[PDB]
Order: sequence, then structure tokens, then C-alpha cells
Amino acid sequence: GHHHHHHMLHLLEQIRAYCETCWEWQEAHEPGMDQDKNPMPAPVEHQICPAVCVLMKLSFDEEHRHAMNELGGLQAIAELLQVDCEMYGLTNDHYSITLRRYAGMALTNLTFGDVANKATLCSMKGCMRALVAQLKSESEDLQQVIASVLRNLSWRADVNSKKTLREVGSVKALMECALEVKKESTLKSVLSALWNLSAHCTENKADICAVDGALAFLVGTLTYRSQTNTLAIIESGGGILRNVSSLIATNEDHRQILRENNCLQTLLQHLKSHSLTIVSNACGTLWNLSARNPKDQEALWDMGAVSMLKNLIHSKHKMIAMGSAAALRNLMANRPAKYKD
Amino acid sequence: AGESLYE
Repeated sequence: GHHHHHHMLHLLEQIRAYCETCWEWQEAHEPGMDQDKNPMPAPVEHQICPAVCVLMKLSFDEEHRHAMNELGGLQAIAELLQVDCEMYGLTNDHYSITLRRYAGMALTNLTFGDVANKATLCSMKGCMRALVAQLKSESEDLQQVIASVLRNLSWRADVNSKKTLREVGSVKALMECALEVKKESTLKSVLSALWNLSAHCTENKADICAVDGALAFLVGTLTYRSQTNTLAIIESGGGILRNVSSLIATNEDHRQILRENNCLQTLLQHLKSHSLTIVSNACGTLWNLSARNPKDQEALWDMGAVSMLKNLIHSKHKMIAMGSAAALRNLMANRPAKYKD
Repeated sequence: AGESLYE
């Protein structure tokens, strides 16, 4: 019979009505000292977590996602996230933390494989500012959900969305976040988001390198010791390093940072990895760093890089074949004088 | 890093 997503409608209607409640408060918020009363709408008193929790679970299925997209679900969930962040700031309140996490999980699912929803969410600038700001939250699980959203927003982004992600300071915020995270799984999401952002433009690459301690940290991630039986951190960190190494190659200071954290020698060890992503990333980084610098050319020569790169030039993987060969040409074309006697 | 459902 009349069997539609009316429960979903009811759950969206709950969230829109709570959103409405909140915007009445902040419309009425007399700048600064609103009054002695001090009561914002509390999301617990509206039972919002259960509502957003249900929409989050429904968002794993594609058919419910289609229904959600017809009924403006992404706009409502994003609005919910924004307003709570704006009202209560960077709280450790578990009810507020849980709310933002579940909202962010739904936005992650809703932006997955959906270029329109990526653009819509990116066009909601206030929500995007809230997301970025939540990377400074003391909840590392919130950070992790926030980075998951930005990871999907940074993948197959249209040019305006790419422009917005840059303008809201997502790149700097993710890199500064990364330096302070303890939980491995949080770091994965954070570095997954950065790896994506790092391929967009020179400006994003430059901003990653400009963050204090960021290149030293990224070199450290190359020898990360996982507690989750995965190479995600080495792959993502090295992938970020590969994309930004085009700029590091022009910069003697940034090269010197890499040298003192044993980067080139680690990149050579990475050529023997059982992850082909790690080998590929290293071949890309070595390609860049072996151009236009005698110091690192001579250093790679001394570490046996030429013999190591030879072994991969006939690889069946294309970027390993291309990456090792181009780095090999550079070293062959700049043979140090002491290897001609 | 690609894209993904939440995990």
C-alpha cells in the first residue's frame, strides 16, 4: 500500500524541527551578552541522537540513500552538524560528540560516489567551516569521522569544491591535526584526506610543506609501526610525500629536513616492500628528488640506488616501471666523478 | 586514497 520512506521523513522532520529550534535561539542571540538566563536548546531534550543514529545506519544502503537524497537528507544532516558545532563549540559532552559523529558518518556515506552531494556539501560554507574546526576537538574519534567526510569530499571533487576545500583551510588543519593524533585509525582518515588534497594543486602541496614539523613527521610515517596489521599509514604518508616532493625538489631547506630524517635511504628500503603502492610512491619520490641536486644524486649513488632502480625498470606495473626508469636516467646522466676512475 | 563508506 502507501508504504514509502515516511519513517525516514519523520526522522528528517525531527532533525529539521530541532535545527529550526536552534536557529531561533541564534537568530535571537543578542550579540555577546544574550541574557543572564543562559539556555541554548539541548539536543538530549529533543532526542536527536537516536534519530540521527537511525539515518546513519540507513545511509549504508544505496536504496535508502536514494530516498534520503530525494527528501533533502544531506542538507538536514549537515545543518544539524553545523549548528551543534556553532552552539556548543569544541565540547567533550558525550551526547554532542556522539551526535556530530553520527551526522558525519551519514555525510561520509552520502558523499561516497555522489559528485552532486560532494558539491552541495562543499557549497554549504558554514558547515564546511564547522567540519574543519572539529579537527581541533579532543575527541580523536570525532576527528576520524570529520577526516572521513573530507576524504570523500576531496575525491573526484569539481573545481569549485576543490576551491572551497582550499579556502576553508582544510589542508593546514588536517596536517596540524595529524601531528597531534595518538590513535592509529584517526591518523589513517586524516592522512587519507591529505593524500587526496595533495594532488589538487601546487598551493595545497606548498601548504603541507609550510606547516612546522610536517615534512619531518611525514618522513617518520614511512617507518610507522602499525597495531592494525596494515600498511595504510606508510602508504598514505608516503603518497603525500610523493605528491609534495615535486616542490621539495626545488627547496634546499626542505631537502635538508628529508636528509636528517634518513628519507632517501628509507625510500630505497621501500623499493623492497610487498605493497606495490609503497614501491610506486617511493619511485615517484625518488624521481623528483634525483633531479637538479648533486648532493642527493651523489647520496643515492653511494647507497646503491642505481642497482636497485635497474631491477624495477622492466616491472609489469606501469608507474613503478616509469618511476624507477626516470629516476635511473637522472642518476645515470649525473654520474659522480669518483665513479669514473 | 580514493573514497569509501564510513568505517
